[PDB]
Amino acid sequence: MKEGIHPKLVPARIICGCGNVIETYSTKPEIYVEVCSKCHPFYTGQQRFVDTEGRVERFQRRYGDSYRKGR
Amino acid sequence: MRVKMHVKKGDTVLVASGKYKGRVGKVKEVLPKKYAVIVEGVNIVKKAVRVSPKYPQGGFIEKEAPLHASKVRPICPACGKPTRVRKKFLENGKKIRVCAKCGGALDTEE
Amino acid sequence: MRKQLEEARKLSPVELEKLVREKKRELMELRFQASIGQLSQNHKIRDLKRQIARLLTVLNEKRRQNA
Amino acid sequence: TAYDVILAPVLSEKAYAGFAEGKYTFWVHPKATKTEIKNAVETAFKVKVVKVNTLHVRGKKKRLGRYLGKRPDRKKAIVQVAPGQKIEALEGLI
RNA sequence: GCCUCUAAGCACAACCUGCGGGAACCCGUACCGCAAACCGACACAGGUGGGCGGGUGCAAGAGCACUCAGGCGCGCGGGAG
RNA sequence: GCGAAUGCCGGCAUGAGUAACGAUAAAGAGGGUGAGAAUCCCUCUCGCCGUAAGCCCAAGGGUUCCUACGCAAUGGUCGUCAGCGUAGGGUUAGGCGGGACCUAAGGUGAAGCCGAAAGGCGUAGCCGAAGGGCAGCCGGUUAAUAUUCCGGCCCUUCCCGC
RNA sequence: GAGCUGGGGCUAGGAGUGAAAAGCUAACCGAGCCCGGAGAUAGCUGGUUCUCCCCGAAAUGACUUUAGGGUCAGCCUCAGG
RNA sequence: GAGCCGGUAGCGGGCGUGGAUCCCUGGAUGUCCGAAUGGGGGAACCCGGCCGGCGGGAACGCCGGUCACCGCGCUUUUGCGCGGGGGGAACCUGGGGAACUGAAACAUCUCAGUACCCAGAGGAGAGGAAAGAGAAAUCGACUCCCUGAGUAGCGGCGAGCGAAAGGGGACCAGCCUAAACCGUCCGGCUUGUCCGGGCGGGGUCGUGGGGCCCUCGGACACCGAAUCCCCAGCCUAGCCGAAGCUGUUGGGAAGCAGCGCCAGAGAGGGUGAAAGCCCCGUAGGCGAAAGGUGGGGGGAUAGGUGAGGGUACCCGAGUACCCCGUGGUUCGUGGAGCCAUGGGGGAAUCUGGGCGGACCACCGCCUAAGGCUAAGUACUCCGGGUGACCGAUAGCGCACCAGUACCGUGAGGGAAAGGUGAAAAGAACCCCGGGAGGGGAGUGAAAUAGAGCCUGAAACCGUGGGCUUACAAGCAGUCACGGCC
Repeated sequence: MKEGIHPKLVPARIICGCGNVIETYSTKPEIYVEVCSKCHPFYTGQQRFVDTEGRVERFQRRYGDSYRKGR
Repeated sequence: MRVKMHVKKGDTVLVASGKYKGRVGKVKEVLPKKYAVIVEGVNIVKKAVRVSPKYPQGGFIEKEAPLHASKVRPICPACGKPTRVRKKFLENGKKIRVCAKCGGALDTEE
Repeated sequence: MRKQLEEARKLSPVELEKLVREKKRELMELRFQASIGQLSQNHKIRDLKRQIARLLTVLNEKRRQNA
Repeated sequence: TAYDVILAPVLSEKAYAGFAEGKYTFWVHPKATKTEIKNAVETAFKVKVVKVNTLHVRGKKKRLGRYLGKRPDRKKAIVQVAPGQKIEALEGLI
């Protein structure tokens, strides 16, 4: 793998699709989307000490950088 | 009739067979007991060469099979060997004994 | 030739070394023989080989334990 | 290991005449560097190894009852004398 | 390969050059090989890369006809017809 | 516990001793060897190639090539002939070629970018060509192979010295 | 010449290429080939074995994306009554 | 225990009761390829750098020790010293993850989270000490079996798919870490008092840890290999070891006859035809070792567990919780909760906080957003034993020089052939012949048992004998009759 997260994975699956509502408002399902998909976050950087990077993942990011920021 | 024999180049008789008259257990194989008695063969009216004499015909025909052999005999013919009781230091001495007895004893006779 | 076993035990570095060497030459010779004596030869082959072999097993053993 | 021993005389007819004239042919460990060859030759027969050529030949074609085979491999190479010495026994005998 | 400077050693034993002396291993070749040995399940008249393709004759020339060397006479025969 | 499934496996007949022997480039004679030779060997007539059925290099084949025997099998028959069977023996090069050197397309791949994993992509360096480059040729000798063996002639690079 | 051609490589079978008819893609690729889901499905046909003894069918009803198939009904066979 | 140079005789040669062949355990180099790793490379082959050596020294050439790559920890210094990786019939975990066919169509649905590609751990992994269950006031880790219902239920509610607590059974340890509180510390930034990094006390188990006061307290608990010592269990070799001879037809004999024998061992095979005493080192019992595996039983090694109330609180993980997109769950979309995450929001210290009745008011339940292995079910490469399991076209295709022949470009495909005889005694020599092969002679119990040579039947082809046949149209046959023999 070359695309996980850094602070804890997110490179992951997903099965999706749909139908149509009405439901408890006049009707039953409406179903027919056996489809599959992806699902992910972002990337950014700062500095060890006068040279660096970041990489990571969104949120866990903000936390993190704050953290190793503490040092 | 395995990695474990009966009588060896020792001597004895034949029960059911053609001779009974016991004798020279010339030699015996480790698996098929295959052993020679110097009693009961043929001539093979052999070759046409000089391999067998310039006028070729196998000589002593005797390779004895059956195990009905009447194995060993002390002052007691038709028998079956025992084992030992040692009595001595490092005393295998799996002599041949029961009724009369015969040990082979590396002296006077095989 | 447990005897051989004996002198065996006996020699050590240099000795065993050059000794087994020479010997091996000897057998070599036999090799050239592959065409003359023959009959009685058989043995020189099987055994001589064996003996030399031993020679080896030996240096192995001794300088083995050595280092 | 490390035991110079490496050959089988060239008991080959043709080759005989060469032996006769001043060089001799043999078979040896399928690998003897040509230099390995001058060395074996020299230290071995107390000769003066002058030039050695190398040829190989496998044994293709030997039927065996129900199944068949070919043969292993025979290594041939030749080395000349220098004056006309050594290989005495070999040569004189035949 | 010729030059062409760093390192840098050289420059005291580096490179160009004469002579003498010493060396220089591995695998490969045989025969088939425009083909009964290579490709078509076969001694299958199919295909397959470059090398002159002898001579005489024809305006010309690897087409033509007889042929030079060299190579064949195609692998079942005879018989009327 | 079985005709029967154009069934399954293995025998076996049937055409049928007609079809067919692989090219319309032809043979014929004489002697010879042999157990037997239209069908092997020598030799004398004659046809077909010849720019090819001729020489050669390389590819691919890989035994076989030769010498001695041998044929029951195999050749679309024959056959004492062979590439057949059996045994032995047969090919070697500082200067032929290939590598001990060079890169192409192109493959690999320290690093780099990359994926849910297995990968994708890829500089550098490398591997990769009868393409680059590199020191001989002719005459002789074996059943056999050679600018490799012999010899005559012209070299080649690296090593120690000087 | 948009030529012909040897050797070296790069693209491939829902994708390759494709001077494009659906062309070719290890000899008959309109969607490669071996193995695998697999013994798919197979109201369609083939076939569906010892002897003897009783009886003896229907080859129509009804609705069915069914209509040379079925579910319930009529005719049959064996057991109780 | 006295023969052996495998399967191979044969040649031509040998070593051994001063334990030879050989059965197991440790050995010893251990050609070259192969994850390959010193370099390259169409594997099983050609390159080279360092130190050692031998050669006519050096340039040539070998034996030699040598010289990837990765992450990992240490001396980050120049880094020296650990680990991986590569496989494996089937079982294992996760990672991704499909049409058929059914629903007599077919799109939700279905085969299924199956087939299948991958990574990876093992000898078994997996799960595994309750933000659990369940509703009575109980249960009490996890895994595997039977029962639980095929009901509760899941849905073009259609084809279908289909629970869980409990109950019964087996198998029964429960332990740990940051939890900043504290101290000490080493580094700090900067100075004072935060954070970072050590060792601790706490190092939570069913919730308390700790800091303050006092009541404390001075010998049993052993590891999920804690660990070590032996009965080590097997591995492969052991050993004994029950009782008959005579006769007899017989190529035979163990049969058929006479008596005589054994049995905590009338399981079997084997010896020229059907033997409890002829063969088997078996069921009868006993056998054992200086090597390679521990549940035992035991010890010792025992890291580390093991109090009482008071008091202002600091104290197990950044994310629960909430919205939308989705997975799992017996739910297919839903009045649909719990756990699981992808997005945006984004906190509480045990008056905390999720979990039972969507959701509200209640009682109850548990204490999560770190970590540890046992043991009871799986599997079958391999060893052993058994079979109203098979006979060489069934059996693994495969009973023995078949995963090989052979077809295919590679992938891949993938046969046939077992049984001469009691034992070789298996064919001297003579006779036709180029041979083959055929006639004799000897084998012999048979050879119409003769080298594919057991038993060897059907098809079809042959040689001989009876009847039969040329004015005749019939699948067949067949009822009668006469002529043949």
